[PDB]
Amino acid sequence: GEIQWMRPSKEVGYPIINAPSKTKLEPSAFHYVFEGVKEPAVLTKNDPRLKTDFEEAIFSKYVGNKITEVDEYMKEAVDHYAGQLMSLDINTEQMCLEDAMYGTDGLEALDLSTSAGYPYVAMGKKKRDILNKQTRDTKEMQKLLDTYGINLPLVTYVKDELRSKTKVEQGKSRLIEASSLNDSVAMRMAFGNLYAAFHKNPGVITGSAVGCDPDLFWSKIPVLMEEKLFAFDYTGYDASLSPAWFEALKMVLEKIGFGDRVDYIDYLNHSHHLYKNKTYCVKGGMPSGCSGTSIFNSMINNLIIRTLLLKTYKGIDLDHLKMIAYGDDVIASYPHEVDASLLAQSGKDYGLTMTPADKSATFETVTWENVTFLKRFFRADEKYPFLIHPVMPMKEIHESIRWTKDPRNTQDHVRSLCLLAWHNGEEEYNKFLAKIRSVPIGRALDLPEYSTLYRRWLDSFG
RNA sequence: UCCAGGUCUCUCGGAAA
RNA sequence: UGUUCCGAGAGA
RNA sequence: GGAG
Ligand SMILES: [Zn+2]
Repeated sequence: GEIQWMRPSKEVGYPIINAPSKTKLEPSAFHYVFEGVKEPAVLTKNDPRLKTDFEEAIFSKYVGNKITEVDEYMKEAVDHYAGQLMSLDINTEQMCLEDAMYGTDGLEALDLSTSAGYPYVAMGKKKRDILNKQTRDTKEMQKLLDTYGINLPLVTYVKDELRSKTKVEQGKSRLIEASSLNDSVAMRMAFGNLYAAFHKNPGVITGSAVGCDPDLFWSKIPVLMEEKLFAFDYTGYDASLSPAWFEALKMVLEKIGFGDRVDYIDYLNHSHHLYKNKTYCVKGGMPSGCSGTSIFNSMINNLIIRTLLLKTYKGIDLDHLKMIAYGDDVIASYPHEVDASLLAQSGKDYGLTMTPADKSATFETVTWENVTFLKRFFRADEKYPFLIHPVMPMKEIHESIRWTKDPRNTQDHVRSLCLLAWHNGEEEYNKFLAKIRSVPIGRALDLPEYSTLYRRWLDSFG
C-alpha cells in the first residue's frame, strides 16, 4: 500500500472535515488505584508530547507495494484455499437490500450509531435519517443508492484510544477509514451471504475466528489444531498489503461463485480519502473501515501463510495445515515443526514485514504456555483440564479501568472488565475486586463473585 | 452551547414485553 | 430460556 | 466541520 498523490481538498472541490481535536478519554475513579503507562493517542499535530512529525508518522504505514503479479505459489495457495471453502456450500446469491441493511441470520444490522460517511457527513445527515429498524424500510436507501451510486471516497479519522508512551512520542496514532453508507450497503448485497457463512463457521475450514466467543471457543481450538504450532506478528499488515494480494483474493472469490462482483475488490485496492483538509489516492492497502475488512483480511492471511509455506517448504501438503486468523492475528499449526524465522524472510519478497510473535525479541518456539490469540493466553481449568480459559493478562485490564470516556458508564465498564479478569483465577480476581473497592465508587458497584462466574462459565457449556 | 470519531465479532448491562 | 430496541467494554 |  502506497499513496499516489495528496493535495488540499479545496483544490479539487472536496469539503474539509473537522474531527474533534480533543480526546474523550478522561482519567477514571480508579486512575491511581492501578498502575499503568498508556495514555490517550495523539489526535492533532499542535500537540506538546509529540517528539517527531505527526502527519509524516501516521502515513508512514504506506511503505510501498512490492509485488504486482500473482506468482505460482500464490495461485497454488488460492487453489487450495478456494477448494477448502467450497466444502461449506456457501450461498452465492446477492443478499436483498432489506437483509443487507437490517441484518439476518449471521449478519447484524448496520450500526445506527455511527457516521454515514461521504457525503452525508458533509450535509449533517445520519444513518438515523435514512434507516429505520422498526419498519425495515428500504425505499429511501434505494433512492440514495440511485442518487450517489457507489465507490465513494472514504473519510479518514484518527482512532481516539489508549496508547504506549513510545507511540504517543513517535506519533504512531492509528487511522480509521469511514465507509460510505452507500458502499457499506453495496458490499452487503454482494457479500452478505459470504459474511453470514464465515460468521457461522469459525475454525479451520474458514481459517477465521470471526463469529466466535472466546469463552466457549478456546476449548474447541486445541482440538482443531495440529501438533507443532507456529505464529508471528505483522508490522503494518493492512497497509503493507499490495495489489497482487487483492488480485489473489479476487481469484478465490471468482472460484467460489462471487465472480460477477470482484470489481468491488478493486474499490478497496484503489481508494480515495478525505483527511481533514487534504485528499489522497492510495493503491494497495486494505482500508480500515470498509465493509468486509475483517472477513477479507483473514482470507488474505489464509493466503499469505499457505503461500510462504509453499515457497519455504517444497512439496508441503497444505491439506494438513490447521490455522485460524482474525485479520492479522493468527494461531497456526503443522504436524511437523515450522520455522517462523524462515517464513518471515520469504515474507519480504511479498512486501510483508513479519516479526516474532507477541513482541518477543527473537524467534523461538510457540507452545500452549506462551501462545496468544486475540490478546488471550490458553490455560486449562484446574478441575476440568479440557475446558480452556481464555486468559487476558491483568496488565491490559489495568490500563483500561484507569481511563473513561464517560463516568456514567463506570458500572458497565468495570463489570465487563471483571468478566475478562476472572480467568486469571480466584487469587488474582479477589485482589482485583479488593483494589476496585478501595475507592468509594468501587463499593458502589455490583460486581460478580468468582464463584458465580465459574459456575456460570461451566453452565454455559450445555 | 450541544453534536461530531469506521468496519465487524463476542460478551455484559438497561429497557420493553 | 427465547427474541426486540438501546447502552457499554474488549478484541481484530 | 455539522444544527441552533
Ligand atoms: Zn486514484
